Amino acid sequence: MIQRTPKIQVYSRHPAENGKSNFLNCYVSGFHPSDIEVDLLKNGERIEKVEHSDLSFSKDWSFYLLYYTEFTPTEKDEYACRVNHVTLSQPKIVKWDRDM
Amino acid sequence: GSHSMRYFSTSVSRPGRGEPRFIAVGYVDDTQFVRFDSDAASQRMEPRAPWIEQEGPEYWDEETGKVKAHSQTDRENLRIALRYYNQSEAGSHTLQMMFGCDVGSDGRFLRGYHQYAYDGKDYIALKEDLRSWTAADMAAQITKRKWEAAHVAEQQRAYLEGTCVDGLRRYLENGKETLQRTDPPKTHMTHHPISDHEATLRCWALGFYPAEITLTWQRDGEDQTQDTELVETRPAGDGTFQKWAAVVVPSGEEQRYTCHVQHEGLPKPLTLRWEP
Amino acid sequence: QLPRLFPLL
Repeated sequence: MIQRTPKIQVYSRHPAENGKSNFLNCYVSGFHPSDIEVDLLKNGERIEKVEHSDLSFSKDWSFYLLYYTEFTPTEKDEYACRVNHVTLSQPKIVKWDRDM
Repeated sequence: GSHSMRYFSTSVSRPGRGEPRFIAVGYVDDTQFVRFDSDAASQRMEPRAPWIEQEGPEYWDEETGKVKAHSQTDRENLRIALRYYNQSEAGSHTLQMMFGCDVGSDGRFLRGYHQYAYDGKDYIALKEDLRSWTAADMAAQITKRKWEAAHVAEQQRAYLEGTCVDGLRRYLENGKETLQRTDPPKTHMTHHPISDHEATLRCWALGFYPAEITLTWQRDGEDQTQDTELVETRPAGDGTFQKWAAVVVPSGEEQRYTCHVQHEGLPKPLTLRWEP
Repeated sequence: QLPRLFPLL
């Protein structure tokens, strides 16, 4: 039995412009097995209306999902992705950096 | 250029929580077009791309029949794998399957694929000749002998060289606007001081399809993987992809660094340099 | 377009 810990990227669909409607993405990839929990956070609390892609996998059989929601970035509003998997002792939070 | 069709299936057992979950997903290159999920209410193969909605209603009945047969089969294959590996019914296991075909820009058959993974490890694969099997261990050697005896390679060859390519070519026509498009990456460079003494140059490729791309850094025209960070190519969620590559640079030496972008949609590789 | 036959391990 292989176990692989998720890779996480948090990023906007379009270049962030404060007060223009965008999409906030959390891409979790390279993990095994397939059971995984993903939440998008605004200032530390769960966003309700988040969607995800259908479970698929890469050449090495490791799984990938996109979670997304419409959002409007501000200078001060802090967004993150919180990921739980059997390979993680506790949820991994990755904060959105608009430059990454 | 070349095109691929791929079906990916995932079966996950969950003892004491009902029959295993079966998810199937169909792709043409980097674009999904169907799904099936044994947990969803429809109990139907579902469209995930506008252009597959052009298939007649007969198509949806036929693919639903077949993906359900796949389902019942991989549920049983989970129980056979238990026996071969001598494992308890107390634990969750995963059977993944991948198959499909490649065609050239001429539309001719190029390459066929049909392989399994148990618990994220290679189990068995149909070899390039579509006449023989690679088995990862003694359990897969049981499967290999069964499949040789029953001429499974011959049945799968005839599908991969036949129906598979027929299907991929019909899809490439019905979805030509989508599937045969080539969105070149829109590229720019950002600059991020780390200190008074060093800065990160970040080279960006955005809005590109398909997902294959290469980003490379050079210093005085020689390749650089020292102090280079390269993130996984990632979906934007609009059918396009993103990637970046970064170097940390001695501040005041930015102009020594060139970023190089290679993509099917560029008539020629791009060179980016730091432009204030 | 899917195949008709799926093999037993």
